[PDB]
Amino acid sequence: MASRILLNNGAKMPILGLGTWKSPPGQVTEAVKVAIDVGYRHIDCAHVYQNENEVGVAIQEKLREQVVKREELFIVSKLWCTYHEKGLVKGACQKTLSDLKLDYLDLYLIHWPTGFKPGKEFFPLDESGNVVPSDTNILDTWAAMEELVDEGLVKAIGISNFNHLQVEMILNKPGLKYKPAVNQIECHPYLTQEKLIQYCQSKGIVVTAYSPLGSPDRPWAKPEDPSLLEDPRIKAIAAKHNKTTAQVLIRFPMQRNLVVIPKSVTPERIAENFKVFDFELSSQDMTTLLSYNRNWRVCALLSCTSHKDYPFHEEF
Ligand SMILES: NC(=O)c1ccc[n+]([C@@H]2O[C@H](COP(=O)([O-])OP(=O)(O)OC[C@H]3O[C@@H](n4cnc5c(N)ncnc54)[C@H](OP(=O)(O)O)[C@@H]3O)[C@@H](O)[C@H]2O)c1
Ligand SMILES: O=C(O)CCc1ccc(-c2cccc([N+](=O)[O-])c2)s1
Repeated sequence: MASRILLNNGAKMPILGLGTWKSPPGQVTEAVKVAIDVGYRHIDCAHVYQNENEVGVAIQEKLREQVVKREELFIVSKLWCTYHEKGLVKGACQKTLSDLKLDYLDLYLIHWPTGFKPGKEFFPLDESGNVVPSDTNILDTWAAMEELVDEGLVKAIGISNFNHLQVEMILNKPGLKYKPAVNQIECHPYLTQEKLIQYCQSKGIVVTAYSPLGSPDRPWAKPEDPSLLEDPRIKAIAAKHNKTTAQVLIRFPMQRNLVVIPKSVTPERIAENFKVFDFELSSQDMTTLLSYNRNWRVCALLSCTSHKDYPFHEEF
């Protein structure tokens, strides 16, 4: 297992990164510092997480301390829905750069295919709780992303939560200048994504798997939900390999040629989650884990299900 994967922009991306959604701002600086100390070279960020300043403090300290060189880091962020208007994209990117204390991002993603009305609120609502859409075509948002590459603000651009038809729409964009480098999507044994993954990979788009542990700290968890970390079938595979269940859940996407971004603010878990380059799952293990698919999603919002670009009506 090599540590990086080659992107279609010619750059190499570390296959293991640290997630930061829900990482408390008064814990995430230490989390990122520890992560870098124990080997992480890829951090997954977003403006909507409201903690980029604090992530940036950690990155900057480790750069200043000469623990790692900037060229060795791979920092990812995402354009939030309320900034899909072409005239807002640069400012959104620059705010993220300022907070992260960087002069470029390695990868900048359209966070969701759904554009929302611009304003202070991240989810602008009408009086019934439907999100208020923007009419900016995603192809136009893509053109604005391409400009960021041409201005030196980002080395690569990509997409997140795009379904197969939406990926195809970008790939078929009239006058397309840069293909997406990455599609970042939810992926784990309960949402295995075979069709979408094969399609993206076939087009040279690298897939990043989010919520690989099933996001046990997600705000809307319910007792009746399935639980990857507690599934005795997965625990059994872990026990056989003398690894933790989390380690199996992280190794799984790695062996599908995916990038994976487990989140933790717990130092011992941050280290545990990185110790996944010293064992292999068999083909039988892989097929067994794939068999647990049930199309179960951590991330899908009722408020967006009527948006014309809602991604999860389509089979994939
Ligand atoms: N593009 C998108 O729309 C999108 C959507 C969702 C997520 N993401 C990205 O993907 C990242 C990962 O997804 P996620 O945050 O939803 O959930 P996740 O990585 O699947 O799971 C995070 C949860 O697992 C716990 N955990 C971590 N390591 C563990 C271990 N070794 N043993 C037991 N528990 C462990 C964490 O607890 P502690 O932190 O307390 O240690 C936390 O409660 C996000 O942080 C974000 O960067 C992107
Ligand atoms: O922000 C993160 O990375 C994780 C937190 C989220 C969970 C669901 C989100 C969402 C945003 C826009 C649209 C839709 N939609 O169409 O279903 C969903 S964001």
